[PDB]
Amino acid sequence: GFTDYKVADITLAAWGRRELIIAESEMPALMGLRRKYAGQQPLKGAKILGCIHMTIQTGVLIETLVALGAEVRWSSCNIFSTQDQAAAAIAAAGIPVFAWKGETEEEYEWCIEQTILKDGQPWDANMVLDDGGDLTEILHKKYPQMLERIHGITEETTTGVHRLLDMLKNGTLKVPAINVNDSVTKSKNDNKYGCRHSLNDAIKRGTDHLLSGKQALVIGYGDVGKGSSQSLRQEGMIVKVAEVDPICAMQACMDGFEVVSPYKNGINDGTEASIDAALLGKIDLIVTTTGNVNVCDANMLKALKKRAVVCNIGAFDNEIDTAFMRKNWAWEEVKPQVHKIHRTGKDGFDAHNDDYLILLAEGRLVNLGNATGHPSRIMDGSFANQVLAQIHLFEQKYADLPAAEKAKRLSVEVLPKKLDEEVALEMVKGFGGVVTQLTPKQAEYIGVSVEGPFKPDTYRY
Amino acid sequence: GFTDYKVADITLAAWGRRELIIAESEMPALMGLRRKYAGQQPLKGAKILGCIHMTIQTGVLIETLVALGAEVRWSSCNIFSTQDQAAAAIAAAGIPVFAWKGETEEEYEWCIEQTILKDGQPWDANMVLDDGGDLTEILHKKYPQMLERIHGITEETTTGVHRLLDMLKNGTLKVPAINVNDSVTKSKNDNKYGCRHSLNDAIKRGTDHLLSGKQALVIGYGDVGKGSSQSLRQEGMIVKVAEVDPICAMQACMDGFEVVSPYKNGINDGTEASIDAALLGKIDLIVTTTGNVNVCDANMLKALKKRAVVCNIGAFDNEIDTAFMRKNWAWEEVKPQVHKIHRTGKDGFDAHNDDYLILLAEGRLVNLGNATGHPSRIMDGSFANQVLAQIHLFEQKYADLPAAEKAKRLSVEVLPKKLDEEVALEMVKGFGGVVTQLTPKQAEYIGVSVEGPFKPDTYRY
Amino acid sequence: GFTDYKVADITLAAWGRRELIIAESEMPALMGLRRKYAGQQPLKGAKILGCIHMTIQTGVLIETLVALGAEVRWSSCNIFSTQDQAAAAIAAAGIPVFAWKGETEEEYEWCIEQTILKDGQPWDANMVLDDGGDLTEILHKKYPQMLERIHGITEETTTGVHRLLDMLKNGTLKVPAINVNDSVTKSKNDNKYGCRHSLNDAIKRGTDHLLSGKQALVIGYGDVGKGSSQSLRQEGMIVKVAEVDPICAMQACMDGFEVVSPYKNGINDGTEASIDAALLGKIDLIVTTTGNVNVCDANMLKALKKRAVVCNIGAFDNEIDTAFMRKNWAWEEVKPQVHKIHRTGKDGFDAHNDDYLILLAEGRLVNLGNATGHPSRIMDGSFANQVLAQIHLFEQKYADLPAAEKAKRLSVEVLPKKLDEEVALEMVKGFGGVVTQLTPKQAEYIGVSVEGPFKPDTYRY
Amino acid sequence: GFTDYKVADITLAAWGRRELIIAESEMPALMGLRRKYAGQQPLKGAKILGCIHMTIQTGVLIETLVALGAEVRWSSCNIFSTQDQAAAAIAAAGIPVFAWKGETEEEYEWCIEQTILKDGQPWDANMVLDDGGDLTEILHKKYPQMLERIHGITEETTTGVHRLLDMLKNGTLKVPAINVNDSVTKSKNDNKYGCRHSLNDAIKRGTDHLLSGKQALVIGYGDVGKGSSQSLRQEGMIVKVAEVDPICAMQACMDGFEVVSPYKNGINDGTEASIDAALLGKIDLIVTTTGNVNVCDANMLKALKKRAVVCNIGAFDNEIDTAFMRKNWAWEEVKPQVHKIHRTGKDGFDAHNDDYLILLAEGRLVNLGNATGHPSRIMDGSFANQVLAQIHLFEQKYADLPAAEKAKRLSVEVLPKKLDEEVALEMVKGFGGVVTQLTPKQAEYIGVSVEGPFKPDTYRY
Ligand SMILES: NC(=O)c1ccc[n+]([C@@H]2O[C@H](COP(=O)([O-])OP(=O)(O)OC[C@H]3O[C@@H](n4cnc5c(N)ncnc54)[C@H](O)[C@@H]3O)[C@@H](O)[C@H]2O)c1
Ligand SMILES: NC(=O)c1ccc[n+]([C@@H]2O[C@H](COP(=O)([O-])OP(=O)(O)OC[C@H]3O[C@@H](n4cnc5c(N)ncnc54)[C@H](O)[C@@H]3O)[C@@H](O)[C@H]2O)c1
Ligand SMILES: NC(=O)c1ccc[n+]([C@@H]2O[C@H](COP(=O)([O-])OP(=O)(O)OC[C@H]3O[C@@H](n4cnc5c(N)ncnc54)[C@H](O)[C@@H]3O)[C@@H](O)[C@H]2O)c1
Ligand SMILES: NC(=O)c1ccc[n+]([C@@H]2O[C@H](COP(=O)([O-])OP(=O)(O)OC[C@H]3O[C@@H](n4cnc5c(N)ncnc54)[C@H](O)[C@@H]3O)[C@@H](O)[C@H]2O)c1
Ligand SMILES: Nc1ncnc2c1ncn2[C@@H]1O[C@H](CO)[C@@H](O)[C@H]1O
Ligand SMILES: [Cl-]
Ligand SMILES: [Cl-]
Ligand SMILES: [Cl-]
Ligand SMILES: [Cl-]
Ligand SMILES: [K+]
Ligand SMILES: [K+]
Ligand SMILES: [K+]
Ligand SMILES: [K+]
Ligand SMILES: [K+]
Repeated sequence: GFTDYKVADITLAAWGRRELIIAESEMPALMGLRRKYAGQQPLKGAKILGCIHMTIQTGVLIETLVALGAEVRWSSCNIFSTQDQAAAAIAAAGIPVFAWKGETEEEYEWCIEQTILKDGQPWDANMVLDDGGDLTEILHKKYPQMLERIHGITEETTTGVHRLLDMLKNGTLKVPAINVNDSVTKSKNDNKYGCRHSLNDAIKRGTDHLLSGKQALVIGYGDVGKGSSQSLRQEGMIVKVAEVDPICAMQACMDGFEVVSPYKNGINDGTEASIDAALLGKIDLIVTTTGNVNVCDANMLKALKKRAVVCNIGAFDNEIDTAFMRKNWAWEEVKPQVHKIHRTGKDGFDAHNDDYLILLAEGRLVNLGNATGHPSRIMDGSFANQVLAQIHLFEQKYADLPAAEKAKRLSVEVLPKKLDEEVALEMVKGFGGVVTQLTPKQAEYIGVSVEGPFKPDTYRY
Repeated sequence: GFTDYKVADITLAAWGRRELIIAESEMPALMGLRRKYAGQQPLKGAKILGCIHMTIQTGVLIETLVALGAEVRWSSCNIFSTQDQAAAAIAAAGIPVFAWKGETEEEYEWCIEQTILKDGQPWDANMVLDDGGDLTEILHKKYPQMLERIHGITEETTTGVHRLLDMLKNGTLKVPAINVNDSVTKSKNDNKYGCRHSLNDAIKRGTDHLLSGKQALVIGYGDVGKGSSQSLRQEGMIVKVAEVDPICAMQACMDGFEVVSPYKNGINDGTEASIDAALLGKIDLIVTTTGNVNVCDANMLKALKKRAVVCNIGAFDNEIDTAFMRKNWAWEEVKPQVHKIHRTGKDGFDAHNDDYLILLAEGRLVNLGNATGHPSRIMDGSFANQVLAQIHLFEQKYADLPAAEKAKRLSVEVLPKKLDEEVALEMVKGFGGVVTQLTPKQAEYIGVSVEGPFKPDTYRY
Repeated sequence: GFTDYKVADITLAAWGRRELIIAESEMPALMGLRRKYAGQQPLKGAKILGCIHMTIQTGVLIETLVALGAEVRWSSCNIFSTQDQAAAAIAAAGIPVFAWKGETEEEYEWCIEQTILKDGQPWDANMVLDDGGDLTEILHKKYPQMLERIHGITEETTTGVHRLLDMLKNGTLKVPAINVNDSVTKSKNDNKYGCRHSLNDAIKRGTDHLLSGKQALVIGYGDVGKGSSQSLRQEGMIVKVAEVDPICAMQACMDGFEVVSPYKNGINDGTEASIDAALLGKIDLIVTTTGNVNVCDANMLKALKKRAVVCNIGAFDNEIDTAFMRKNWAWEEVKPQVHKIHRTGKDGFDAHNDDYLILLAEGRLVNLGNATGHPSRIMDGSFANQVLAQIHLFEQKYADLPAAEKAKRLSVEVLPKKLDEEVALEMVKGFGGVVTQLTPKQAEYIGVSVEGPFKPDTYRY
Repeated sequence: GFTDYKVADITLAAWGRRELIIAESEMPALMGLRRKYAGQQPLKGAKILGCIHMTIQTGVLIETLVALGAEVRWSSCNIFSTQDQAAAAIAAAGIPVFAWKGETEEEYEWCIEQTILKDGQPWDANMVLDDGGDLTEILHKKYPQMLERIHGITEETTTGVHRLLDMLKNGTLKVPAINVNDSVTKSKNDNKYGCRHSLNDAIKRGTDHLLSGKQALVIGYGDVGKGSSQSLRQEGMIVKVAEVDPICAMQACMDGFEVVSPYKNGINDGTEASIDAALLGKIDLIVTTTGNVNVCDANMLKALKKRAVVCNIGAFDNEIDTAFMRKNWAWEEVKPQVHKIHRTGKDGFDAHNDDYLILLAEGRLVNLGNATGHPSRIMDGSFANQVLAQIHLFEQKYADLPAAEKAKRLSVEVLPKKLDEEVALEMVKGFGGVVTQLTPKQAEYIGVSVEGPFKPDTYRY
């Protein structure tokens, strides 16, 4: 028997497999790569450490990497994001996976360690697929010898890419990386439209609250903030937006949102006097989207309207000051990943107290913690990029290069625009969309190939 | 007195001045530059040849350049885009302007020549401000000795920038340029939200048609196609989108549009048989947004539903095959810039014929031809960038540089992100928006200065 | 050889006729009635006094009544709503019309009198078609003997119907009326979707203001307030709604609007202290939609943000306290139907004053005053109802009935639902819509005829 | 030792009670009635048979009836609509409830019988609260002696009201009813906005499909069809609408939808040749909203695009021909209330077959079957009307009237507009909305009391 896994319930595997078969039909770009490359086995010999939300969508990614010849050892990059039926289906296929919904922090770290170690010794990994950079950091700090044999890292998300660029600037990055996030078929698909789909989904599953007619404050208006604001406005919320970037704030104004600060004149002096108590006393829902720290701070939480919902769809659990809430206020679990936080004091609560907030997913990614994250047809884009990135770095064989050649290739790069366009075309055909083919006269006129690429690398879409 | 101008009717000046005084109140970024720089006169000695739509918005731009010390000589860059009251108010302020709504092509060329020549001889021009590149082209082909003493070109629009980059690639560009278009406070403000405002405006003014419930086809989904599609969808049109760029097409799908081609399978076979007659036979409105040639071709025009409206909001009138319609079909003027084009033949029409198309602005930019183009508060972004670009190139004094130093500076560049952010901030304050200030701990965490810039140059917004 | 008219400029007739031929193609319900009834001449001997906005749409209505055998004498029901090309085309067809854009109030009354009198004596009128009730009131108060020969009144608008119902309650109504307004193909087409089309249109034509990102207050959330709110929100305005009717307020909340009052706690105590100065100080645009009096009162006008736009789209100009502004503040005409109202005093203003409001159409219906009112394809529904109402009351011949039979028929009634459905079907076919036919089994199951009507008279749609 | 109940799992009671305490804070109109009437106990002696979806919202309704003095015996009106935690919390409070999610049809009927009988014998019921009419029908057919002592029926839904009106027409209705559905704070709140909230919710929970960019067909455009169409369009679906009522079809056109029929020219001739195969071959999602029979028929199911989702949000499961699919096609359960229906035959299926449909909730109400139905703050309106209707009929004491007095009161009536307005006001205050108070002069001008009602009974909102 296969035993090299740890999942909540292996008996969920048949359900997981039914959902994987549906997901394949929703992921034409990823299934296109399976069909194109299966014969050629471009990841034969690849041994991939994977750390990304163990969802049905990640299951189709894993089985694509395996279909192209890879071996993998997998964990989730978040304690609440695993779909237990997806983890079970992957374990039942004989793939090492260590993931369940509702891990402790200690279990989270143990699951990553179970991917790194096989039978008590470092696995002979030669590739990394990461979401958020925790596995990347553990390899660099705790297993630096393993990075001598690793050809590359493919990084999913905005925050993970920031961490790679910090290592590259400091000369501590040991292997090259592909920034998957900044493909247009990732950043301007997943980060925006994924949150559009999944933020209102997660709030409805957690609370079943009406959103129409209520007041929201979205902190941030990057790709996640844009999609989150639309998720709420399209339901009929009155959405206000906070930003530190005046260009993003300009976009929020033109998109029909009022731009406000939680702080008087936008200045946080650290005192309660700097809080716009009148603004926050009218807010029914706060959503953090920044990838920054303490953007929904203790003084903001004290000033929020009674019975406001608080949630985070960006970075870790520290966009909201959940540590302040754990120390000072009394938590009542409604159901998993839904807590009433009683502002009456730190110990006991009255079941009928009216002065509480509702926190979703303990301040962790709400779309994955309270629903199922982005849908298959959106993750198709992200995960087709991940597969292309794995193929590219594995074929370059960085770990085998002489030192002089390594020095030239030690970088954090995006995939070429031609590949971003090829992913997009498969996504468009999935919708039954028909792209026009330029005439040679038209291609000459605008200075492009009929085949593309269609835009210069400066183009922002 | 002052006679160095040609406008439709100088008696419109008082009306134009009333509208300029309103427009100043809608343009805080541009009036902020007036207030900041008036004392230091950074354009003292600047002699600007201007060629851009002679609107009220352009009037505030002209008067800002003059307030900062510049002398100008102005023309419109389109035969239909002048607002006669704007042209009159500028002439009445003693500024040379040669512009009226409804120029012939011969008059258009004569107006540009009247900016270039003062009293029959080259003007001592030392700067160019252009929209679409026609003035730039005339100087390069016909007045090369004038370009010897010109420090730079500031170019407004996507098509004009493409023409500059073609000259730079061929080594024929004689002076450096700033690509004003690709400021985020231009491309992702004017090109998108301006067309959102002004496309449905122009269609209503020209036709007074109900848009709700009718079928539109928007050709292109770049910045202008995105804003145009929203202009129509927000009115309740059923909008279909055509694209050659699969990434733009993916955006159109995720934005909730069906992506279609006028050609079967997207392929033009050179014949009528390749036209999707069933699709085009249901379309009430076609809008071209591409900057490309013949994207609404003769065979598409033959297949359109009876009484369909045809218009173009890209920079030039060759997106639609209007030459085909001039040669083959009978034009009936409804009113200025609105023609019924009778598909019954060239030599006369029945006044009650049902088989016609309605063409707006004879296929020229419809927002400016049938309405007033973008609103002041949007043009504020574009024109604040134009003023900063004029200051930057004028201060660099390229014409005065020795040959070896010119070679290092001969480029087509965008303004630095810090300036794009400073324009955006004044636009946000104009809406009463309040940007948040990062704390020192937050700025250190995300790796930015508290003052900005907030994003790397790769960021796409 | 026709002089029985007064219009601004008869030379506009050819332009008017071109626009009437376009409008016929946009009005299938009205042109369906022309085709169906032309043979029967059901209005042969009808002599209709008409008083409704002299637009292109009203032109097609007039020519339908004439095609079915009627003679008419026509005036506009508003001093600013005439389209001079429409009035000219009607005069040029030999129809008596007394209407021009920009009448004085004295000219307005003179125009209605020229319809009532032919060659200095009362016309032998036998039908009335009214919008707002002014002609109805003049006949009752000043020409009661003419009402002895009149078979009925067909009334277009909410306020005119209210005036009829007041006469009927008081026993002063002399002839029966049809309430055209309350057909679903009028009230829930024209009043709502017409204002959706034409409010943003009129504001853009008058001011060319950007609406996106700015704050609006819509007073009222009936059919006009619902359409007006959507006109603004779809442009990206942040819309707040005021209401006195809690059911309409509930709809505004669920539609995604914040419901506010100009008055603290919704109580107007007549003092400045009762004004919510903080709310009105943030408003860029106020729109009145109520059909009520003084809903934008002197204290609200004093408190509005500098440079706010003020307009009314309800039937009469006393929704806004324009009398207060005429007595106290200095009016600056920007252009026709656009005034800056300087809150600095009565007897002069600084041309560069910042403390003004912008009033559109001097507080009269803004959609008709600053644009062209509702589009042809919407007015098709209203005007097909008007024609059916004229045919129905003319055929009943009330004036010829004995007193006992008159008493049974003296009422204000709506058209039967079957006729409302027949108008709707022609409107749907105009969009290329395909209505499904019930099977006999389905019709039996839901208890309707396959031909309709499909809904009980209580149904609200 | 209370045992007079049957629920899935009594240990879910604590979770249900936490959700009821949250729901109370979202239901101000219902909690307002508790506060107002608790002292007076207007339902003291009331013995209510309730048959409505056993949700958290129904829990707050039940506990309001009990707080006002009623005893109840409860069942669900649908096999899949119970929330097991709500049923457990009501059982744990000592209230007889017979309800669980996933009843068989035999269990459904047994649950209704357990409300009717206490200890084997008719309960001393004197009131009925019904949703859909099944309990009403069972009492009329099987328990006529019980209806002798019943004062009235309060009926929730459109289909149930139709069944009452059919009994009233036939003289078979034994007790008077209130049509709760046709309160504006029910029909134009619940039926529309509830489905707006809950349709996309249920589709996401069942399938996790992306909706953006996909094609939907909504059958019907009444209140449910309007809310359903918005649920999908706001997610970015391309929505087409089918209707038999041309007035509802006109609304769909003006709302920006294409109106289509499954049948060529809208004629179902019963043959496959009448199916618009090209239309149905492009549809990803069909939603039935009609309250009619066989509106998504066998020939339509055969023609649908592979892997289309099929669901019903009308009251009963015969809108879709699920009988045809049970007889002809192989059902694969994905998870509860989600089936793949393999069009390859009845016998088995290939696990990787591509030719299937996805049916949600076995064709039963999808919002309640696959999600939690409408949110608390919407059901507040419906259920405040239910409580007022119960109070009204209970106070009238119809069963105690002599035969001659019964004959005068045997009707199906709506609540008076004043009560509809009082429910709306509490709903508006729940959003923080501020209704304006008319001045005496304004109230006199529009002919209403300052307290309301504000509209005539003919008003359609
Ligand atoms: N939950 C998911 O499914 C999902 C999807 C994509 C990415 N992410 C995560 O979302 C986060 C944001 O990613 P993104 O792609 O939108 O990044 P981004 O850089 O596009 O946007 C972040 C925005 O936050 C703003 N911001 C920073 N500090 C702020 C503050 N104090 N107040 C207000 N605004 C502030 C920045 O100006 C910026 O515009 C990251 O942590 C990323 O990894 C999550
Ligand atoms: N009217 C105005 O006020 C206004 C404002 C800004 C720019 N412009 C002009 O509008 C044009 C477009 O500018 P932009 O900034 O949107 O450029 P862009 O590069 O952002 O977009 C143009 C798009 O057209 C698409 N396209 C090209 N050929 C096509 C074809 N045959 N079929 C369909 N799609 C096709 C391209 O793929 C691209 O996405 C330019 O000519 C620009 O100068 C006009
Ligand atoms: N083309 C046009 O401009 C056009 C079109 C149709 C109707 N009308 C006119 O528009 C007006 C409104 O018509 P409607 O059909 O919407 O009527 P309606 O009865 O549907 O709505 C009017 C609304 O005003 C609200 N209201 C009244 N007094 C108020 C106050 N003090 N503050 C806030 N709200 C208040 C009422 O509660 C009501 O809901 C009428 O005068 C009608 O004749 C104009
Ligand atoms: N799921 C829920 O939570 C919920 C909510 C309220 C009502 N309901 C139920 O939804 C159903 C509809 O209710 P409603 O209030 O919208 O009713 P309605 O009368 O407002 O609308 C039903 C519509 O269906 C149309 N229709 C009938 N036959 C048709 C056909 N063959 N093709 C196309 N359209 C057709 C009718 O013309 C009508 O406009 C009822 O069964 C009602 O009880 C369910
Ligand atoms: N109101 C206006 N005034 C001047 N330029 C305009 C206006 N509206 C649009 N444009 C410009 O026209 C250019 C196309 O020629 C666009 O790049 C845009 O910046
Ligand atoms: Cl070619
Ligand atoms: Cl390129
Ligand atoms: Cl005159
Ligand atoms: Cl003419
Ligand atoms: K998912
Ligand atoms: K303009
Ligand atoms: K004066
Ligand atoms: K019009
Ligand atoms: K619910």
